[PDB]
Amino acid sequence: SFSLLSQITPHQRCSFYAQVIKTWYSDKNFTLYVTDYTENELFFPMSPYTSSSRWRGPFGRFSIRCILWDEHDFYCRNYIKEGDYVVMKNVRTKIDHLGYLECILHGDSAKRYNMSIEKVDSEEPELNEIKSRKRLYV
DNA sequence: GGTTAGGGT
Repeated sequence: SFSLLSQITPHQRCSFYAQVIKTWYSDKNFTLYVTDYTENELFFPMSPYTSSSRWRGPFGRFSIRCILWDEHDFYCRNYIKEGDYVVMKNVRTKIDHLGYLECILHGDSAKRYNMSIEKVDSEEPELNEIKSRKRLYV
């Protein structure tokens, strides 16, 4: 079953719809920052004051970083783009060294977990709440 | 696995 991002808690498998705000690829992994415009007390508070940054929002604790390893990296890195919507299913969350929630997709997860990330066509009606909530923060 | 909310690869 799906959860709003405000409803996810560390160390539990979860599923959610989100919009991709930022991507970053590296030699090690592929990184997404995603939001559904709901607030979570463990997300990192993104600052509007950063001297140099291409982040335009949302600010505060409204987005979660996802680290994609191995097949998840190879699959998404030249596919998922900023502005896309995604559906992430049965993904795990952890707490990093500084105490912030993060979502991780580890390589070769058991088929039984049915863990996945897929792009959602932007015209899909399940994305309506995201688009509506976005209006509160622009 | 990686380090810390940038960079813009």
